[PDB]
Amino acid sequence: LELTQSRVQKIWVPVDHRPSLPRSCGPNSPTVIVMVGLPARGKTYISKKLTRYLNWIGVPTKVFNVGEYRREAVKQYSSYNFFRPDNEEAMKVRKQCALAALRDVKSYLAKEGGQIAVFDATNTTRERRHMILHFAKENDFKAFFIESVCDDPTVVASNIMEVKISSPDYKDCNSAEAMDDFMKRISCYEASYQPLDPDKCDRDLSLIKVIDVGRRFLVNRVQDHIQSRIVYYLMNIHVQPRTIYLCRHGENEHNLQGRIGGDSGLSSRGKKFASALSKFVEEQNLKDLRVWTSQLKSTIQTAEALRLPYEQWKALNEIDAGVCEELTYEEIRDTYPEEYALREQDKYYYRYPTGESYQDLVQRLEPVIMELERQENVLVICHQAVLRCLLAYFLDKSAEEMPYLKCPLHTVLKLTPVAYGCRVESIYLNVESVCTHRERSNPLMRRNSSS
Ligand SMILES: Nc1ncnc2c1ncn2[C@@H]1O[C@H](COP(=O)(O)OP(=O)(O)O)[C@@H](O)[C@H]1O
Ligand SMILES: O=C(O)CN(CCN(CC(=O)O)CC(=O)O)CC(=O)O
Ligand SMILES: O=P(O)(O)OC[C@H]1O[C@](O)(CO)[C@@H](O)[C@@H]1O
Repeated sequence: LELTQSRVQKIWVPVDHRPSLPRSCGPNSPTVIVMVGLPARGKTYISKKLTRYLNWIGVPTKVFNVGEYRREAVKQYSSYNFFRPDNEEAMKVRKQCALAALRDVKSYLAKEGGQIAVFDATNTTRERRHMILHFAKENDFKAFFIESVCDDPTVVASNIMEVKISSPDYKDCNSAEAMDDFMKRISCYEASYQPLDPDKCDRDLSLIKVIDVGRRFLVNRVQDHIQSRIVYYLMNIHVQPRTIYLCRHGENEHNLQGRIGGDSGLSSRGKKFASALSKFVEEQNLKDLRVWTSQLKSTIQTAEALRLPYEQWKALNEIDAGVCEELTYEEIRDTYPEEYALREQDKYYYRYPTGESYQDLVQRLEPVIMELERQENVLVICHQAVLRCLLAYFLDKSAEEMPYLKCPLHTVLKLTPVAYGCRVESIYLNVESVCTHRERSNPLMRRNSSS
């Protein structure tokens, strides 16, 4: 009824004329994701990637890798002898690392505003899982288990070569000895390994068992929307290497005039870029390459130069500047001084009047990210703000830094899988253009001076 519209996010909220003594309160039960499985089964890979995705869509998540606690408490690894089930002391130290991590999990979800905590450890015995469940119950946390099962020696071997040998645990080993040591290490866990049994012993646990690197899944009792989204995500990512290229439309006429938004066409240089891009793509020599564009002219003209089939996504259209569309930043500053200042102070959350914020962009791009995960080689031709958002996802950049990432015209960002993340290579196609990047740029108000 009598509402007021927040200046930054433009959200209508009830006016709350605070009383003489305003009161606060202080400030959707948080969840503990329990990874399960033998070493070299992708638990850490899954932990980091899912966390990258959840934080990007706005769900504060953090990984608690018990291995890092262990490496912190023991300083330098020597051999798998540390992981022998008959190693009483180590068993004690490992359990203490687990409890220390849970201690931090508790502090994260109950005191730091965290919503999802990913507990990354083997948790291969029913007893250890029972303990974690107890910890969850007593703290009012939900528990969701993600078990990765892989009986393909080729996959295990490959996993060891990709992230284990170059691990700091093996800084003093060559590949062969590191490989040999890790296999012995894995065998240490095999005797006591009790996989999740949803059809019996674990009938009441909320879980997903990932099998054969995502070929088959067993899902038991999803409890809410967050677990729902987690399962959807897990079931649509794969590990086969591929390449994602990101770039903007070639320079357009509005760029030349310093005007934002709009649907202008390529400038003469933008067209030169489009040709260069075709030459670039050709040289990458990719068997298959999917091309995606927004539904705005400039990206489409750019794709036409490639002589390849392309698909238009309205979701890739540039951020909508609302009433500031078609204006120059100078005209925005002069015509809407307050809006200009508000955006400068909170570029990620700020929403243009009748328009969007980077936050809105992210929500809009969720489907693009999910489909990108399903794809192989793909080239996305988009716009500045959109590219920053997609780049933030791939490079795990925060919301605060997202609106300022540098994504220049006529430059391809080549992303490739490396270990637990993505490597980025910048390739400028040598065609001039303007620069659309803009960095982050009192006295009288104090005396003297659900599921
Ligand atoms: N569902 C999966 N099954 C088997 N390997 C996987 C899976 N998902 C990812 N990987 C691979 O596992 C590696 C990362 O393993 P890591 O996460 O360190 O294993 P762990 O944490 O279980 O010891 C990567 O090479 C990745 O390709
Ligand atoms: O150490 C890591 O980076 C992740 N670990 C998970 C935790 N480590 C703890 C440790 O290495 O001390 C294994 C475990 O939980 O027993 C992967 C694995 O070996 O399963
Ligand atoms: O988020 P930023 O830095 O204001 O840039 C947004 C602008 O970038 C552009 O793509 C111009 O380069 C505009 O169409 C859009 O409004």
